[PDB]
Amino acid sequence: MNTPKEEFQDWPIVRIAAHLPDLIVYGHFSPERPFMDYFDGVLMFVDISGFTAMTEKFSSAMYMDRGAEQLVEILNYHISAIVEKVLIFGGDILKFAGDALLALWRVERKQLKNIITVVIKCSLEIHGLFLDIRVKIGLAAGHISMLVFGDETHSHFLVIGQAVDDVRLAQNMAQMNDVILSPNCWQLCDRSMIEIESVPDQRAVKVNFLKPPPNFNFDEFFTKCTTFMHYYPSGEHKNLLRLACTLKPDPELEMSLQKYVMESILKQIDNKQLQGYLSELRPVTIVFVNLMFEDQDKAEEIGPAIQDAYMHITSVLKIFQGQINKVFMFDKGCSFLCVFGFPGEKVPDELTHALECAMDIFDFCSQVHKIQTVSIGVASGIVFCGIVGHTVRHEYTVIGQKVNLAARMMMYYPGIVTCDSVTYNGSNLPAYFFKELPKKVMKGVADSGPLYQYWGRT
Amino acid sequence: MNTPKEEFQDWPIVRIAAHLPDLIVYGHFSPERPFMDYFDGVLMFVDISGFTAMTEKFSSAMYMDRGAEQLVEILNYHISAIVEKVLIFGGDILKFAGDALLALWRVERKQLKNIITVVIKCSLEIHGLFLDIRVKIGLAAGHISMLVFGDETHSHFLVIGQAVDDVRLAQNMAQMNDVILSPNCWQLCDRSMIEIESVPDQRAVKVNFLKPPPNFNFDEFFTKCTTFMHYYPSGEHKNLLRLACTLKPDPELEMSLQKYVMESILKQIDNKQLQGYLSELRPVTIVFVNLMFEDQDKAEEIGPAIQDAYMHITSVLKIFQGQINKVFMFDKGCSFLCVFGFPGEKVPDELTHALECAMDIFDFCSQVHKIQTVSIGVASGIVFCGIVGHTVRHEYTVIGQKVNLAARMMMYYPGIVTCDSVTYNGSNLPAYFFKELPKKVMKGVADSGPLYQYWGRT
Amino acid sequence: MNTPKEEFQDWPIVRIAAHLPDLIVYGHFSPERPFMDYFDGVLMFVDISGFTAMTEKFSSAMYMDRGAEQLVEILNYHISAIVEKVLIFGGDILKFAGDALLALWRVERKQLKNIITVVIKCSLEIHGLFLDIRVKIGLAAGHISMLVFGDETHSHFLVIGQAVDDVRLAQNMAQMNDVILSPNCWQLCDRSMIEIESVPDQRAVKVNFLKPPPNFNFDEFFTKCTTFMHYYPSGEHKNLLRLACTLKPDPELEMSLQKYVMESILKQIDNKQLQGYLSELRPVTIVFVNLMFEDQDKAEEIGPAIQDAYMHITSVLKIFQGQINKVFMFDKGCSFLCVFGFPGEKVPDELTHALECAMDIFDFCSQVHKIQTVSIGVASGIVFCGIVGHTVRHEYTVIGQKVNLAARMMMYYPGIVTCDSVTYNGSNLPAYFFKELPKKVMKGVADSGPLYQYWGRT
Ligand SMILES: [Ca+2]
Ligand SMILES: [Ca+2]
Ligand SMILES: [Ca+2]
Ligand SMILES: [Cl-]
Ligand SMILES: [Cl-]
Ligand SMILES: [Cl-]
Repeated sequence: MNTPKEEFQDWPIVRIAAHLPDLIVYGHFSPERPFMDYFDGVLMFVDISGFTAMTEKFSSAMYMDRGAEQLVEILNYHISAIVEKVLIFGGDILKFAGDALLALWRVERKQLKNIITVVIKCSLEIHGLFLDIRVKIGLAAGHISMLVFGDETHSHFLVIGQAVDDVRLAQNMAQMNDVILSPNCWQLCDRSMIEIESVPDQRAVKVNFLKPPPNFNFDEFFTKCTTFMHYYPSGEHKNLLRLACTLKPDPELEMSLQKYVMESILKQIDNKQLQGYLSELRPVTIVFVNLMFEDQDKAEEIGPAIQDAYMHITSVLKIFQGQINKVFMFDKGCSFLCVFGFPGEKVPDELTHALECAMDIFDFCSQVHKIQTVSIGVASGIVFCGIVGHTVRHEYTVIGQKVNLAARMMMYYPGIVTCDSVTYNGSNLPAYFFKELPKKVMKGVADSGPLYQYWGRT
Repeated sequence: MNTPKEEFQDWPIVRIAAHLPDLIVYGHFSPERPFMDYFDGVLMFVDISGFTAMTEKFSSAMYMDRGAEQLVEILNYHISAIVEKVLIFGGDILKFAGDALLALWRVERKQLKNIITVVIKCSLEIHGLFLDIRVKIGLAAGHISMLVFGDETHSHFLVIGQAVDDVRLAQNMAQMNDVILSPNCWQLCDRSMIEIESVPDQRAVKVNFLKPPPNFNFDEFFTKCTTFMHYYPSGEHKNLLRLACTLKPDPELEMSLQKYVMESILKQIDNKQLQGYLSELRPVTIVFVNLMFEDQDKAEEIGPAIQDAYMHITSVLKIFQGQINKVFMFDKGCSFLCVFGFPGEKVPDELTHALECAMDIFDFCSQVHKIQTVSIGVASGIVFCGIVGHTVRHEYTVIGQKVNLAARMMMYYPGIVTCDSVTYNGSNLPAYFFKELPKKVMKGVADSGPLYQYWGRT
Repeated sequence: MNTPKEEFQDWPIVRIAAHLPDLIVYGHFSPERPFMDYFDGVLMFVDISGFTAMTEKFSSAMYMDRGAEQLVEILNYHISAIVEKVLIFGGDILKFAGDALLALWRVERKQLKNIITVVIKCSLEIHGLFLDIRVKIGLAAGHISMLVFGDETHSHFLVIGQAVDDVRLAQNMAQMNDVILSPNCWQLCDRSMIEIESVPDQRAVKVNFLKPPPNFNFDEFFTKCTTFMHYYPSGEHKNLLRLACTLKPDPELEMSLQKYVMESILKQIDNKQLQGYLSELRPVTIVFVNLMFEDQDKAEEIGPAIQDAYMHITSVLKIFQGQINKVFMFDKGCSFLCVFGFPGEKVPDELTHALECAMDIFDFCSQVHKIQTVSIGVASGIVFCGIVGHTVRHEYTVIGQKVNLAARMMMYYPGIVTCDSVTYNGSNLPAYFFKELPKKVMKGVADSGPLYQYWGRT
């Protein structure tokens, strides 16, 4: 009696789960919104510098209109290698944002010290792998909260707390090629093994190298650590990068998971649209919304408010034809990266709509109870839109100088709605709806032409 | 000199052969129509209860318009596992009809007893594998005839005879989870090994278990049995589920095989249409045609008549824009499951056309010589249309409460054309073309609203 | 720590490189045009007789409109097997033209004798593999030049010299199933091992068999030969047919390589169009342009002129909506196989345009300096268009009786523009723009109806 080859089945649930971390795939929590969970772990925030520049170069004529295709190919080739290291070292990739990603090692408190060693080693091997591109890595460790928010058909999650703020601070300090530990990470780690240098004006520290003691064997140490890793592929599945590759059809589970994924990606998963379609360099408008709270580390304070804001944001975006691409803690608060002009959401009046949408969101969110300040940055231009990451773990994202510009506007001009000149000039709105603003020198930004506040009708 | 990896070639002929049993793939018989062949074998008829209900639930809002996708995924996940067992145990899947399939073990007469043991074991392992779904299995054994019928561009086959009637009777008696043997099967089997209980008012019997004798080893027994299995994958191809996976391009053979497959499936095979396209939950009209004969077991009596009827059915369907989905022996006769509204055959007046087509077919077939009675049931609603089965053996089929309703109408209201209320109400035809009928309690049917006879113009 | 399966990545650069020989993929030469390189090698020219006939038969009704699909499947099944032998024996397939291909073994001069043995053995194994189809093979050896020509967005290459003329002469003499050596090949080969018969009126010779000496072992001999093969897959990659299967994303390299591939193929590579789309049997017009030079073996004489002609040809084709399918040395000169009506280049007035384009090209090229004679043959009909070869090495090409007719017209009627009757009759041009020509008996051609010179306006 034969025992024939059992071919890999790439069921739709498996393709869906590629777009999500184990934190959600195997999370099985309440459908109530908001939902909050608390745990500890080590976070790794990995940034590839230079793709933003590259994006602008891939619109040039030398790319012969295959710029999007070339950009995603060279990006994924690099990012995939990083994704594999994170996964082999036992991490869960939580989210991709442009050419960066955030990974988590969730463990019990007693195991943070040893897991920190594992992550540092991971980081050094990644810093290893890496012709104009640098890798910067920030690490943090401690208490983490998760929030899930959304409505009956859409779900989103985010992580919150001091470790989340710390990992992003650590990463902003990294010079090209550094691995930086948060103060708390340094404080919890196995200092007898990890050799650091101080960072000026900073309690965070830079990793120089591992200094293992005499009888230390990393493979044996790693194996002990896998005891604590719930989803590490093992035994018969030790040849797989993710346990999620073995997920089996389950309509309840798939209904729950699909709510995290955008409709155009589900179309592609369901072989109702060609893959090529989602890799594009297209003119869009970014609307980058920031909500600042009294205490951005206290999930049960901020969770209700994010949900409240999300309910209004989503209904307004539906009307003005925009979409939430990503949400994360960023700029002392919760940020929504929204996009006008994604697959199948073209219009004329896109610019006007992005501006009217932004004002509406600003007025509403300004009044929701624990929101201290709202800031919104609007910028328009050619940006890369596509699926970034590894075959087994990837997400739809946007990369482009205008994406960064909108984020920087929202941070340097708090408490108002701002726009760039392309949006100002392009919009059908009268000039006295706007105010020309003082030019601020902005981190990471060369020369935006004039910037404007969208004052609205008075 | 290298000996490089020889990658699997999924030639078009191989993809075609996935839609057909070895009985046709390796049959090499005359292109003359009708063509009849005679042999012996054991038949297995496997039914998954509950998908029909599920279908109705997958149109609900909780499925967020991915109902078709979810339904086919969960169906195929289960059915594929059954298909693999049948194939590993040496059977040929002849046909899929909704969430059921029919499998054949064709052997010489002297080998029926031993092969019956093999099939029972197969059945018990399948009953094994199987959250609202039961598996019912009927087995029969004996003489079988095959008919091939069609025209210069389309071919169809069916099996006929007492064993075919018996396997369907056996399966209608199975309580959830039973394996039932036909009287003749019980009479030919190795009774010293097979422990049964009687079935009330019935000569068919229920399998309780296998009671192997002392030195009996199933693997060695199975291996002896493979001597008689012409196409069992072996040697270098023992890792494959079907020998058909090795078929090589042959234009003569492919011309012959493609005639069994519908044009929209050939389009997909030829990568001229996205796969997603054929899995749908769409409103259609089922026209379920039954031809009753004096003796439905005598192929050479009935074969000419089925061909005659097919020639007219197909020309009328072409005019009224319908398609034959499936043909089989069912309801004391030969049944054609026809569909109005399949990929690319949308229209308005679909309902009217289905009714005029049904009348035309009724008048013509009523006059063909050995056809004793014609019955036709017409029902309209949302039904699942798609490819069901395993990667290596699958077919296009329809599942839905309206499919069952049309079959039951055709059986409970013989000798006339009947329709449901959706069709009555929806049609552009005057009310006095119809007659409102007495409500009959029907096996498997809750509450069809009113039913009607399509009387026609008088 | 796991070491998980590293799945084959079929990056776009890899898919591009399938369409090109190692001579270009790993060539890294100047982007200047024309560019010329010089080396030595052995050439193999392999022709499958009979597909041209088959093409005409695959338009018949028995193919039920899947003629293109069937033709490409049966063609590729045969051609793929030849491609694998060439590759396993260490050759580089340079180009496909219809049902023929040209392969190169590039080596240093001292190694030609031994490599000739390898190629003969290859040829005999191929003649081995080969229901109406014969394989004819011609071999040549010696000095070879390569020319690359084109503009900022398109590139083409060709090989030139006596060995290139010889391999095509050798192949025209081969009777069904022969392997023929050029005079120079015979002169350089290891005559103590290769047993030949003379060919009447010819210095070229026919291979009867290999006569190895006593201690000769072909595997050991082949292994010694692999020392000289730069790109032979080895070690960890010994299971691959081409080293190109391992190419890694590199935007510079991909920009350079894509210029050789037509836009509709890049569309398919980029998953922006279904694969089925490019296999077609469609009515087109072939415009077969031949440039004759004083000395067609002297690349530095002829290279500038081919570039000059290409610059004008391409701009005129752009205007009249044609495309260069292929360029090669053929008919005592450089030939351009151009096509009117390829994917997405339909029009009415196609025939007129092909004729006005041909005249324009004739007038211009007639005046470029070292071009002695221009001849152009125009023929219209149903031809097969599609990707021919092996998964790892394949190209877009055209096969059809009208392709051959246009080539034969251009050779038998030199120095003028000629057209067939379909084109004459179909064109919107007045009859006195043409002259009816004397019927010539033409090699490989049954009965073209009348042929015409396109005289133009006087
Ligand atoms: Ca970045
Ligand atoms: Ca059923
Ligand atoms: Ca040829
Ligand atoms: Cl997050
Ligand atoms: Cl049947
Ligand atoms: Cl060439």
